[PDB]
Amino acid sequence: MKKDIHPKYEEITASCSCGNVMKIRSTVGHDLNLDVCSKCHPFFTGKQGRVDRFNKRFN
Amino acid sequence: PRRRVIGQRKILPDPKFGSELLAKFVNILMVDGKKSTAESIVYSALETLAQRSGKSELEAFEVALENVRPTVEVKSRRVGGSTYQVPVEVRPVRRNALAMRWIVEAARKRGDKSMALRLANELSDAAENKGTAVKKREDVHRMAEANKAFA
Amino acid sequence: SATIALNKRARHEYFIEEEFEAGLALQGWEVKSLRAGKANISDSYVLLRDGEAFLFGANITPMAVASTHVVCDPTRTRKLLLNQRELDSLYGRVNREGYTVVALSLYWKNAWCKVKIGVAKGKKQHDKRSDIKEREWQVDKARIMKNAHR
Amino acid sequence: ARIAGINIPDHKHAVIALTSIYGVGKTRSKAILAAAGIAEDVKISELSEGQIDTLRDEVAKFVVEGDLRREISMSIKRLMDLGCYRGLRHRRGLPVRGQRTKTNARTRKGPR
Amino acid sequence: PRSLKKGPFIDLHLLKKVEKAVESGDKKPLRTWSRRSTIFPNMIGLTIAVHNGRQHVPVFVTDEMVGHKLGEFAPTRTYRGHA
RNA sequence: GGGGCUGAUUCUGGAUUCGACGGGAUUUGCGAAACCCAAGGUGCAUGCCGAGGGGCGGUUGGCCUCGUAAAAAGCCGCAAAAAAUAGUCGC
RNA sequence: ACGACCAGGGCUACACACGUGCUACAAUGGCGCAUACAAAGAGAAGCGACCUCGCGAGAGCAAGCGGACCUCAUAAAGUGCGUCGUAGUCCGGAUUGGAGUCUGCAACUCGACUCCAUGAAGUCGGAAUCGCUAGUAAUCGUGGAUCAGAAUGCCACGGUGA
Ligand SMILES: [Mg+2]
Ligand SMILES: [Mg+2]
Ligand SMILES: [Mg+2]
Ligand SMILES: [Mg+2]
Ligand SMILES: [Mg+2]
Ligand SMILES: [Mg+2]
Ligand SMILES: [Mg+2]
Ligand SMILES: [Mg+2]
Ligand SMILES: [Mg+2]
Ligand SMILES: [Mg+2]
Ligand SMILES: [Mg+2]
Ligand SMILES: [Mg+2]
Ligand SMILES: [Mg+2]
Ligand SMILES: [Mg+2]
Ligand SMILES: [Mg+2]
Ligand SMILES: [Mg+2]
Ligand SMILES: [Zn+2]
Repeated sequence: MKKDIHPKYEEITASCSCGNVMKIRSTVGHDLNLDVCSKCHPFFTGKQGRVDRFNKRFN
Repeated sequence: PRRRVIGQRKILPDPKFGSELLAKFVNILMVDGKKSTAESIVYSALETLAQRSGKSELEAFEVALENVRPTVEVKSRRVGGSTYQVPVEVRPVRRNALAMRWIVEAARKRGDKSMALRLANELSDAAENKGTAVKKREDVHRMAEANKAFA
Repeated sequence: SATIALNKRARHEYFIEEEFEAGLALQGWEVKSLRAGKANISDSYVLLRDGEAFLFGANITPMAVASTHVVCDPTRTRKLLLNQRELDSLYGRVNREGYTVVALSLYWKNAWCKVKIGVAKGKKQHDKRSDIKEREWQVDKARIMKNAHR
Repeated sequence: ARIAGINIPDHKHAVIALTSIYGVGKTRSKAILAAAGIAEDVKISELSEGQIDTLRDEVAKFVVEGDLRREISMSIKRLMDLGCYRGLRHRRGLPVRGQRTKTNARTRKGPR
Repeated sequence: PRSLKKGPFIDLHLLKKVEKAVESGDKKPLRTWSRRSTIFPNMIGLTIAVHNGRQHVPVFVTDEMVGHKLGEFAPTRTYRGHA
């Protein structure tokens, strides 16, 4: 790389609510607290009449 | 009017000071026919002014209302047909009758958290001939000095 | 090298209430009439039709540069236009009684040809009294200058 | 005070400070925060952090800020299925609550 | 809507033919003029042709329609659009 | 008849009539003509024979219907002149 | 048959304009809950004192007055002090969302009425400017009318009140 015009690029932590934590290289400095990870990506993991309510609510 | 000239009905006073001026002042300080907390606003302004300028109410209120009085004042009569704003005299009834209104036209502009809190300052202003009611008096006396020759 | 046109013989005739500043759509062979100063806005009143306003009757004359031959017509139902939030309510104003809306001036601002718009009232009219208030104001102020000074 | 992260002007009562929080307002929140232990007239002043955070499940047992906008979005999606009177008046550009639209409907129809 | 303790209102002999429709399950489009009732729970997926003033409009019933009425399905507001 | 001048206040240059109109792009939702499979719902069913239709006629050679042979449809012509405010006035 | 009967629909249509008016744009104040205080009428194919389930709209079975007697029904604006305390906001309540009640052969077109959540413009309005001389104008209800059901209307009465 060139020595001058690229910012400071170090590894920061990243924890998510799927159990899969990863620490990788970014630009900020603090823990990028993740929303959703690639396994908990709801592809095969999320998508994996009220007649009875009519009789439920009254008869 | 035309047929029967009428003289006004007499004056019934207000509780704290019995003052026939301030009883007519609670009526211009009355909106929607409610005297009730309107006079609480009156006695709130009377709490603030008669502590931020010394003397007891029944005289010390009168200083700013003396100072915002008019000497000559303008109206329209179409002396031409344009806006030749004709200056004219005033009866001493109408003197105070619009002098108090020049206080309430400033009361409709202040900005505290309560309108009873709002009126702490206008009479202590116009005692020193400052404020906004004296800006109204300065406007009408400016127009009086402007259109003086129209007699 | 032409200046601002006019059709002044309407303003002291109708009633003018609220004013709007239209555009046009010139339709193929007849624009340099306005560029030279040849015009006729005589009895030009916008008949509102189909939500799509037209000028009719106006004899914008053909030029002589463009051969006078395969030119368009002097009179044509020329499709006027104007912004939707300004157009889409005036139907309720104009569609009631013996009202039309007229043209006023084929002027041009912003290097661009225009036409003005204003709602009108009627002609079956004793159209006297505000041509009477002028001589019941001028003579009155002369009389009262005479009275106040003299 | 603090529910579902969406922060607010803090020095209000929580029961109406959660009115940017789409889901709790002037009546329901009077019981919602009373389940935590603070009533509906007291602000955030001298209110401890634990006494704030005892509500993060009590609201979550009901409809929360991120919940209600999506709830009425998916519910108007479901009610936009068929094509009844509420299948053409919700799409032509009219109100649906059954009122005169020959005058004064411009809340739905458009600012004049 | 209506108060919910009622038990909603349909025609008597057309309820009899709803019971004939549960008895049969046949697939005939019948010319039909009823509009003042609800798409019931037990009238799943049989097609008829309902009154709308002058023509006759087909409607297909749905088991997701047990709260509405059967009178919105016939627009008698003569509307082709504005202009 | 040849020759010159004039062809948008840009005249070697770059439209912003913000101006509802015709054509194109983006955001958008559920109907099959914007799209598809037979499991989640379901019975005497599909089609080729053959046959028929709003005081009256027509079209997709065809839209509702019919089983050893005949009764019922959305839109178009004959017709409610379906000009509503009519163009600027008095008769 | 320009006659008469029957099932629904429509008069409430929609980008408009023209009116008649009401709660709004706030701090006299919506906000707290009991509290200082009345008139006027109306009710038996109806009005309804109860108890309780109803803090939500209603009520099941039912007690009384054909009414100076049972009612509609305790006035709100008046007051104790404090909150959103000058914010498009706890203003301000409309487009919506499900959830519930009523009367009614039948509340979708086409009814109010309710739960709870929601919060679009609006910040004293250019010109045509209109009403009013004292209990007047502004401002707060309460009842009758048609009516199974419902009035920001029209009909009256009562407080404050320039
Ligand atoms: Mg809320
Ligand atoms: Mg609430
Ligand atoms: Mg009928
Ligand atoms: Mg009508
Ligand atoms: Mg009237
Ligand atoms: Mg009654
Ligand atoms: Mg109870
Ligand atoms: Mg109170
Ligand atoms: Mg306070
Ligand atoms: Mg509000
Ligand atoms: Mg709610
Ligand atoms: Mg707004
Ligand atoms: Mg404001
Ligand atoms: Mg009089
Ligand atoms: Mg009736
Ligand atoms: Mg009644
Ligand atoms: Zn994921």
